[PDB]
Amino acid sequence: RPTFYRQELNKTIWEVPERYQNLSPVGSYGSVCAAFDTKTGLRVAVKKLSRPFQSIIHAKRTYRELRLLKHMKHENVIGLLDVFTPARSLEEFNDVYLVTHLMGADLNNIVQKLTDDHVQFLIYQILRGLKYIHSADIIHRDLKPSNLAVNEDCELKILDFGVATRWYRAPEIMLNWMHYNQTVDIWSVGCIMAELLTGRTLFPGTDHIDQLKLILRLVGTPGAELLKKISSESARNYIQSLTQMPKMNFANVFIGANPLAVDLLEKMLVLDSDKRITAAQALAHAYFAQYHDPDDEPVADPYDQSFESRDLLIDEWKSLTYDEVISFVPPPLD
Ligand SMILES: Nc1ccc2c(NC3CC3)nc(-c3ccccc3)nc2c1
Ligand SMILES: Nc1ccc2c(NC3CC3)nc(-c3ccccc3)nc2c1
Repeated sequence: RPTFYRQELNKTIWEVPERYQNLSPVGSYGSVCAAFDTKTGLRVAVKKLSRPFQSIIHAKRTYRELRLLKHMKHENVIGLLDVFTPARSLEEFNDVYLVTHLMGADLNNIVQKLTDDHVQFLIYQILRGLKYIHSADIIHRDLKPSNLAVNEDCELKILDFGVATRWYRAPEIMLNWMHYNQTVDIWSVGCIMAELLTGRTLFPGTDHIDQLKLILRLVGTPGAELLKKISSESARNYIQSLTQMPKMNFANVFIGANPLAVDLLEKMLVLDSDKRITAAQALAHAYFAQYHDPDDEPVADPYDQSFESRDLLIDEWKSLTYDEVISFVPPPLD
């Protein structure tokens, strides 16, 4: 066990290993401090979870967050440098702190007027991380510029938790489809890419009804092939009742963009999610010609999501979390 030290940071009592020095609050789910990690000489983010075990729901979320972070080992996905608690046993375990690399800024923070070459590289790395995430049978579901961290070097990582979420949300989620799949995240990337190319939010809906309206304006109203797959009578009838909007020609919307970027946008922003390009397929698209390497786009180890279907007591989730803190193995130095 390391020596721990205590301090007050903007209302909170932080108790951290001596390893982490010069804590400096950066934002407040829980709050975050920048720190110097004396073990590596790198700046790190230390996140103290707020009330991690205060309900069955908080408790399972805490476990979920730790399981996910522990799993991610990819250059374009946030990973866990450390997890620790000041507690010496399960019985006094009440606090969890998570340590990750400190990233420069978020993609929202860097959006003024982006060059096509920057767009290629940034979207490439998003798709590379998503390939990896999706290969674990995980759906991010909340991809938006504030959940993407970027270095000054333009290196990007997808974050679990860092502008309205809805603006980036696939139409099938707004419509409450229970069986939406991983291409919801490709929809989101499409929305992000469009925004990077034009400097404007592609769909700034004021709410979900407005959001779908703006969406169908561009992608047009569902064809016969999509309608016959919609299990909800009310939703199909609603969809079918709207004024028929033809799909816009994207060349006439993203005027002057690289035609390859326009073409990839066409394959991402397909209304029918069964026809949307996957992350793995997007990577091989011609737009990423100067970056794509089929031998350096790895997939993830399988991830056991079976706890998701379990209903456990608070102390059991809390105990499973403690087990995960105890079994944590630091990533290799350098
Ligand atoms: N195989 C599929 C493909 C796309 C689907 C989709 N897409 C949303 C219209 C854009 N929506 C729905 C659905 C089902 C119940 C209630 C509301 C929506 N199902 C879909 C099934
Ligand atoms: N007359 C109707 C009948 C059904 C509807 C429905 N059905 C989905 C199963 C919930 N969803 C929506 C809607 C519209 C915009 C954004 C999100 C959802 N509108 C409906 C309007």
